[PDB]
Amino acid sequence: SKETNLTTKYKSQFIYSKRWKSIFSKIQPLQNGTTRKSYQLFRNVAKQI
Amino acid sequence: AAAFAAFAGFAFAAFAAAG
Amino acid sequence: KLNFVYSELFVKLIKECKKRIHDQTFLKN
Amino acid sequence: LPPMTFFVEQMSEGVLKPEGWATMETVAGLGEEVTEDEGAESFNHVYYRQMYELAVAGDPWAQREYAAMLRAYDKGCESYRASYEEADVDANVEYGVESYVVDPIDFGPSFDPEDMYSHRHAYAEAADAGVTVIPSQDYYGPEHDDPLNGIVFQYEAQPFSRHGWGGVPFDLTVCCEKDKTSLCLQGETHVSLVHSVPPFGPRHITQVTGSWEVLRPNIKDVMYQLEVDTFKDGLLGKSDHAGCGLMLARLGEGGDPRKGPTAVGVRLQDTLRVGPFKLEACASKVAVQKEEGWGARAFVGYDWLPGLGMAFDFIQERTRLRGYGANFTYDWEALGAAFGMEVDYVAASESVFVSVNAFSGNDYRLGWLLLLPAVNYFKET
Ligand SMILES: CCCCCCCCCCCC
Repeated sequence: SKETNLTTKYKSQFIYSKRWKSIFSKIQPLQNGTTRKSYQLFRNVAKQI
Repeated sequence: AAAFAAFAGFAFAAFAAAG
Repeated sequence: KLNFVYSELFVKLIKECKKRIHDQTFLKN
Repeated sequence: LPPMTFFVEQMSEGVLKPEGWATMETVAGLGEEVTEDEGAESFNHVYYRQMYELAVAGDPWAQREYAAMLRAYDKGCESYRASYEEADVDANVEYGVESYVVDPIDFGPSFDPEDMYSHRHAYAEAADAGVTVIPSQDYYGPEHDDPLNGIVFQYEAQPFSRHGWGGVPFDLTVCCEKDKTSLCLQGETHVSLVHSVPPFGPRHITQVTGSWEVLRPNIKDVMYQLEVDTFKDGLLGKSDHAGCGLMLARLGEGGDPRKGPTAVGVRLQDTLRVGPFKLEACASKVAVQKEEGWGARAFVGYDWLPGLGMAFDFIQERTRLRGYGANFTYDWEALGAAFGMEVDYVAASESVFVSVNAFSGNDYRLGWLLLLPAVNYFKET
């Protein structure tokens, strides 16, 4: 019962890759119609599966 | 019962058409 | 430039699905 | 115009499912043996359509897939052509010039010669035509002539399909009875449309049916019916098989009703699993031109007693006689026999009907079991 005096429950930290985040940030999917259509198709399939 | 049936049918049709 | 990436993913994913899930010969075997 | 009860009974059929696509066996397996499973065939359809689109766009892998599919399709078509030619040659070899004959339809026993009029129905086998022809038998026919009057044609197709992928399922049925005096023409058509597939979304299907009836000399009026039904799975859960349908019935003289009596009906259908109960429900409401009728059917099952089948029906007339009916079915195996029982209870008339069918194939023990009517039968003068 020494944790009663000191209890520091730290969790739920989410770690995000720097390289992947930068790569997907540099991608512009909405400025062009064809890119938007391809992104919509891939998003539908990925959300389904 | 008529109003409930009509409302349920309309809601179901709208929900099915939305998706 | 990474404009094409999503497309190259999509043509992959469904294709891979065709090989792994909805293949009737594999199901028969 | 038939009463609203007839329309409410027609609408409350139960849980429905529209017909899907049809798939070739040679192309799907690329020349390999395949089995049957839904979801993997509509996936092949939509997948090949999408791959054709991508190949047109310029993706090399889609081009390769479409080329392989084309090669398999061409090989299958040539194989089928060769098989047809070989079958024709074999048929010529067996019977040199004699075309194959068909067995006549057996009507049944009568005091007239049973073998008479058999030559009339014995015809040469028809070619591989798309249509299907069936004869229609009337209740009472001429004493000294065959009792077959009229004909019915049935046709099915999946047009607007490319290389056996895609298309629109379409069914047609026309019953024609034409004589020197009367004319009966009953037509029905069904069309199926698919919006999405499980891999590319939900299961969304729309079925459109249209049926018209013409009876020239007796009624001198025509009847039209058009119904559109939409089905989607997993609306409120993993699977609920939700469906909603709308029907319009018209009794106009021709084309538009032109003041003819119209009727509009709407139906809802859903199945749900709650606890130990798998309940299927279908409820509909119809309004004619101004009474309104309501109908509801439910099928209820209990997993602890799978042998019992329970069905409930509720029909309400225009405001307001409510008829409730409950039907229970059960089955068991007796000594060298099988007995099936059905109990039907109606509260409107306060009546209960019990029916027990019995089948025995080993001996006549059940026959010796029941002998009361023999004693009960009396000459009575
Ligand atoms: C083309 C858009 C997809 C949804 C179309 C729905 C048409 C049927 C709704 C009305 C009948 C209940």
